Amino acid sequence: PGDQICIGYHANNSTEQVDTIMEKNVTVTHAQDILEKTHNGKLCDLDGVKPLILRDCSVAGWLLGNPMCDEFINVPEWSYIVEKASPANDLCYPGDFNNYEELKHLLSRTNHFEKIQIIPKSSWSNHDASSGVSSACPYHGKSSFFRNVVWLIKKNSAYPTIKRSYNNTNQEDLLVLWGIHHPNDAAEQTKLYQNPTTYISVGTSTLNQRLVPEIATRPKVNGQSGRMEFFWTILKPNDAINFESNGNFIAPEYAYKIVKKGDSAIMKSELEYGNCNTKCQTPMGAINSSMPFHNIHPLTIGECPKYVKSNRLVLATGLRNT
Amino acid sequence: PGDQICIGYHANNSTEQVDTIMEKNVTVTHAQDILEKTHNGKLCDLDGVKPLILRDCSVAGWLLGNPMCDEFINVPEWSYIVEKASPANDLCYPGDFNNYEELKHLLSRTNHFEKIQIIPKSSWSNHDASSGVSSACPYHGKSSFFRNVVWLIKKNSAYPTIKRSYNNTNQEDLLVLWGIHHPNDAAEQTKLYQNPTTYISVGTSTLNQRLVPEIATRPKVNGQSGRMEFFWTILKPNDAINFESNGNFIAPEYAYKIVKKGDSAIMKSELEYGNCNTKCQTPMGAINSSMPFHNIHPLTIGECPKYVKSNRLVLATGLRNT
Amino acid sequence: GDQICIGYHANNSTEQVDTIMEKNVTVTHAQDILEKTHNGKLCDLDGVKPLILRDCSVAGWLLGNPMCDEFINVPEWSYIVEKASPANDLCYPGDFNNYEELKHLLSRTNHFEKIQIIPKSSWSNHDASSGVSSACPYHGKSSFFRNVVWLIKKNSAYPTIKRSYNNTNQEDLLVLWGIHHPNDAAEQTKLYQNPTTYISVGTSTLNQRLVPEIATRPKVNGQSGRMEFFWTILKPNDAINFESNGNFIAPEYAYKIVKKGDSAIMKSELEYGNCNTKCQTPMGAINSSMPFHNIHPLTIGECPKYVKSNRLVLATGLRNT
Amino acid sequence: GLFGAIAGFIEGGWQGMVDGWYGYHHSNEQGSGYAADKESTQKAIDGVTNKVNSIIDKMNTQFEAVGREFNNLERRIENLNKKMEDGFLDVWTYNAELLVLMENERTLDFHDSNVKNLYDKVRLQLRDNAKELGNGCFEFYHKCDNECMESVKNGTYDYPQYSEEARLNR
Amino acid sequence: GLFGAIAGFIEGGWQGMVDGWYGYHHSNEQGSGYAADKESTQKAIDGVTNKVNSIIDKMNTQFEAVGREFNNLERRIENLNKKMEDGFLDVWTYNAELLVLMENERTLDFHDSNVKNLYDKVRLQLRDNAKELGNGCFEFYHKCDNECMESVKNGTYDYPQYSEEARLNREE
Amino acid sequence: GLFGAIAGFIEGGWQGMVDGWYGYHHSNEQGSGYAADKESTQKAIDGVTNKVNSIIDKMNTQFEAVGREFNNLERRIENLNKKMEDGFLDVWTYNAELLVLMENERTLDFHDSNVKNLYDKVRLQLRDNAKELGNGCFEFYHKCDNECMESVKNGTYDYPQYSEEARLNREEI
Ligand SMILES: *[C@@H]1O[C@H](CO)[C@@H](O)[C@H](O)[C@H]1NC(C)=O
Ligand SMILES: *[C@@H]1O[C@H](CO)[C@@H](O)[C@H](O)[C@H]1NC(C)=O
Ligand SMILES: *[C@@H]1O[C@H](CO)[C@@H](O)[C@H](O)[C@H]1NC(C)=O
Repeated sequence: PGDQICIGYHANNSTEQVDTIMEKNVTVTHAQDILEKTHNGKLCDLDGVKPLILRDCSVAGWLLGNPMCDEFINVPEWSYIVEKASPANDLCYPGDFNNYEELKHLLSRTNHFEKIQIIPKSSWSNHDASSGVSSACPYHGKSSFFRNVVWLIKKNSAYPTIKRSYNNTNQEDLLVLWGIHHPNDAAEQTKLYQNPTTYISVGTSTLNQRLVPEIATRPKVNGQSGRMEFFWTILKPNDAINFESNGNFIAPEYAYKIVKKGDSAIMKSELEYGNCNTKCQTPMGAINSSMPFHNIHPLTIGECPKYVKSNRLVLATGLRNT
Repeated sequence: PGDQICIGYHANNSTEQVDTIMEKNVTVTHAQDILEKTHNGKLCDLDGVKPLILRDCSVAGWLLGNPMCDEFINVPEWSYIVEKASPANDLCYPGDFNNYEELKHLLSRTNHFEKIQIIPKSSWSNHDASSGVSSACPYHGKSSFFRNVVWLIKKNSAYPTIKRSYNNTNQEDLLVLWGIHHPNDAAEQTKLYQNPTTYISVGTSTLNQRLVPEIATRPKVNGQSGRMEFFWTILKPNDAINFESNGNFIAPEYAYKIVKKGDSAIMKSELEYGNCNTKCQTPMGAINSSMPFHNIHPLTIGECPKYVKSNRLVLATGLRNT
Repeated sequence: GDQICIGYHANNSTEQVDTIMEKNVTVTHAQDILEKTHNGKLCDLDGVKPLILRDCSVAGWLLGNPMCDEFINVPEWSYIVEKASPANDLCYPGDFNNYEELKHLLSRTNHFEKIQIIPKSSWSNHDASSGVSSACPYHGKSSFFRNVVWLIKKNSAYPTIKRSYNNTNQEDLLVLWGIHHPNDAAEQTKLYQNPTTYISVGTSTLNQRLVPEIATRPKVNGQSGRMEFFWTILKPNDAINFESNGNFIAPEYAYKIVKKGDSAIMKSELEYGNCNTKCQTPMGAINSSMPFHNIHPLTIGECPKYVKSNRLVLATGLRNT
Repeated sequence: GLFGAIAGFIEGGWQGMVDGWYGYHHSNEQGSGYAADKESTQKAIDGVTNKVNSIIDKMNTQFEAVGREFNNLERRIENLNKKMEDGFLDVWTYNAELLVLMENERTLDFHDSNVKNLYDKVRLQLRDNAKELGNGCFEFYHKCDNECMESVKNGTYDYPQYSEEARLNR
Repeated sequence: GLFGAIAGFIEGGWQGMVDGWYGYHHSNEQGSGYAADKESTQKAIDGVTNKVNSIIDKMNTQFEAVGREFNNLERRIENLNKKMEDGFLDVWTYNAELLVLMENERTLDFHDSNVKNLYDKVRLQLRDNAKELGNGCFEFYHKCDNECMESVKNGTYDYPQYSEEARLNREE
Repeated sequence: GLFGAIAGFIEGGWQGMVDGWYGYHHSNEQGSGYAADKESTQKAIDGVTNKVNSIIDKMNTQFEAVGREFNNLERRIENLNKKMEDGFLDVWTYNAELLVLMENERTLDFHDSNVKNLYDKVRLQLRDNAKELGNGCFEFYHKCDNECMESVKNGTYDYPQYSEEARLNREEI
């Protein structure tokens, strides 16, 4: 006569908590954390492709060939590029890199740079190629210079007009670099290039420039009172570049085949290579997670969870615990 | 003894489906679609006002007067402007247009250009205003040039200094265009202009420029190693433009009165005129809809529904169906 | 006989909220969360007074327009107030190079202190006294910018200028200079003797050359000539080098950046309201407890969050009877 | 559903009620038939209509993409322009999709609640003068004519009227 | 509303109950009187308070517009700047207006639900010891003094204690 | 809760019922025990799984920040870049956090609603044949064997076939 059926619900030992609009820290029977909060603190390979870690070199230092940056004289295909906040080795000889940030961006659209010789250094018959060095650009305690460009000096009190051409007879776009030397005074202009009134003219199918050296005394930087200014162009397959100059010309020697284009990045990180592999990389370390969210760093590359700024994101799946 | 009343709800033969956060594809009894997924595939007038379709010409081709753009010699009021991704008829004589993107943006805030003559071709009595033509700009097999600008040559082996000015006494802002020619060598400089060292100077009450040609050795583009650089300014009512030059000057002949400013756009599309009317236009076609949303294309003009990336947007009005 | 009834509150209130499904619902208790009220005044921010430029523009102030002497020496500010179109800007007509970029730097500054970097009397080979214009009058007398010097040839000659200033101070330095653009070749020789001039400026990071651009131009403020002004930030221990054979508008005074911080350039026609606030808009100050306001998007200080709506009311009670 | 009425204790809907969303079905001596509850249906129409309008109105201040052009030395700002415009497109696509989803569920629950409230309106009106079958129907403990059946649809049903007949039957 | 209690089977609110949001009116031998239910009123105050603070907290980290200027050859980026700023402005306006709307409907229903729950708490305590009027009121089949009324409000009403007395009075 | 069942008219949950989220406790002449209602439990698991998935799917197109670099002459644009990226980052942070808060509330109500529906499912299936105890339990006015117990758990109960002995006991009790 005391037969009964009761209706009830699950309860358990769970301590996991969630929030609602109206109540905080509600204990529930089941819950799903959807936020990843950890990383391995290391710069890894991205799907089996090693990044380019420039260490103490900046991009300019790498591309122009600062003699301190000999590690990167020939670089293999990369997945991403890592640069420090303040690289030590930039323009050893002081000056300016024209449109540097635009080149940085193009570089983030690239995976591989194949270096090729376009104007051999032994090819300068009527100009001194070998004595264009500086204490501002030391190598092994000895005066040197950027490896990829040539600082031509007068030969036997003569600097004849240079007329050189190069045809891009390759199948890829070619990054070409050159520069100009701005001397400190009229006396340094004579001693280096003989002619007092000089120029550099550069022409491609899309480029037209005529540079005149700016002779002026500027504060010493790495011992140097003069400056150098660098320029770059993308030369398309079958287009030619023509140089003409009677002084102050920093000629190219090596250029870069853009052999592979794709989704790359310049990461700003003080970290170094971590000998690991990952599918998701941040500037702070790599992520290995099935979570839909993370709060490590906003700037990621690869197949990543979606970045959020919360400390906690826990979804209720079960019910209010007893 | 068996009298009855029952509480019940509607059911019908509707197969319209909605989604919820917990259940997808719920068959509902009344629904409302709020997304337009359809367009007519044509370019039309906006409220009776015809667009300017540039066909195979570009904005620069139109405004400079490329010989191959005579269809746009005098253009009526437009609603929007349509341009192809790669118009064939641009700068017939190779070179660049200075601040081209800013000019296009100003164009997108305009509906009506009226072309007026400011410096008659006949007024050049000490310069050659007839032989400034090129095989880079052919028309019916004859060497020509841009229609709105005059390429001035030396006459009787002489190029006297030019001093010309124009006061804008019209009620409207004036778009004034001019250029400079960069030859490929010092020989070409003398043959065209006589004077070895040249300039073009231009001054309004706000503008101050002095241009100097930059000689370099360049590949041929449309058969020409030379280059032309074009410039522009807005001439305010009651302001004057003063030109001075001793060579390399590409002088204005015609300018444009900005007679109507308003909402406009430079639409990028490979389509052409469809002989229709609409209130809402996309680069893919026109929309005729009472709907609040569409997913056709983000870049619209006129009274349009709001754009979303969705495939289906269906709102439940009725209840769950049996 | 005995009874118990269950029911709810009701009151006299007429306050109203909206739902998705019903507008204008009367409730017993509601909470407004939106400020619509400002005081219409430009006040101090946490007791720090703003810099109110009156009829002077930022350019007028920094260059030393003869009509802006009220601002030759300026104390620490909270924020800066500039009119939409000030009368006292570039008295001698021309341009301020990178002006907008300079204003942005100012919005990250609270304190400028003026110092002399090149004394006006140090120009022995150059006329430093006759570079004055009717375009920049003081009383009704021909004058010029105060912080910058217009050098003219001396004894029919203009020898090459070579100067160097070392920033021995602990603070960054705002350095200003200029170039004059004459109207014709004849004026060049008249003012500077040399036909082909240049100005070279150098720091350890800045490397620029200026060349005059001669052109025929309409009169602005009675002048067909133009002046273009340039600036740079000189870091502590860095030096600046000037080199010129003409057209140079030399610095005399520069600005020590003594305090960097959060600031703004506020566009407002209003003037000082002798008040103090925690939150300031270009239309007035906000004194509020609310989390939202709709006064103006551009604010400074501890402010509620700007929203465009005209009403925001949260229901707290229930449906009234 | 949340209120356990639609496809709950009332297993299905009626094809025979073309009159509205919610209503009644009566069986007595005079005959049988369907009828929609006028007041109940009209309130639910007003609510849904308002919801649809609130949804559209709130979206009238959406982001409008404008085409911009850049040269090939302006690739950084071009990229920034693209990312920002796509950003707002994505944000508003999310807002629209989520709002529709969430309010669909509320619309379904809203109808469920209206049926539940209609059933309770009848139950509290009839008290013990009728039997609760547990399927949405009420069997009367007295004979209720068509005039009596309209009094329950109208709300004004007299309980101290049929108190006698129903009392002695149980 | 959604739960059928407020403006439903209880047709109106009580002007005479100033003590709280929900409560009771009881009339026995010792006179009538309004009284608030403290357990459910405090629960509602706590809920509503938390909701308000939650809305304000979600909006403390929200877009702040900064003034930037441009020259006449920088129209594209000036147009971009303006469009960027107005865009976040509109997005945050939308979020705030929509949050307020959605929560207001929920606050209303929350109250409705509390009222019904309070009513059911009494109904499930009393069972057949009282008659269910059908308008939120219960007629006692026995005599219920002030201390008995308090056990109803306390949630400690002793059903077995009064069931026999209720059974007999009812059967008449 | 919104539906008055979980921590409501049913005071606490059962540590003894590990078979699912909602269910029954029976007690008769042949022993007592716990059994979960598989149907309503599965109905709830599917709803929750789908809710989790649609939350994840709706964030699939959220803002992805790209690092850009600017020089000392591009401070306005560098500042524009930072405020816009942080802008989308704050927006999506709000969307994620607010959606989880709102749905967490709706989930707890969902479970509450389901317990209340299951309770009502039995309630109307028993009619007066049994007695509402007011705590989630029904006391039968008749003998209810294990197959009678699994009759209401299966959802297929005979009200008329039991109304005989039930009415007899109820009239006397
Ligand atoms: C919620 O509980 C946590 C314990 O993890 C505590 O840190 C936090 O302060 C609590 N928050 C509130 C609002 O009580
Ligand atoms: C919903 O069913 C429809 C059938 O038209 C189909 O479009 C959709 O993919 C189905 N979705 C799911 C989630 O079952
Ligand atoms: C709400 O009531 C106000 C009273 O001030 C009125 O102005 C407004 O039109 C009403 N809105 C609607 C949607 O009825």
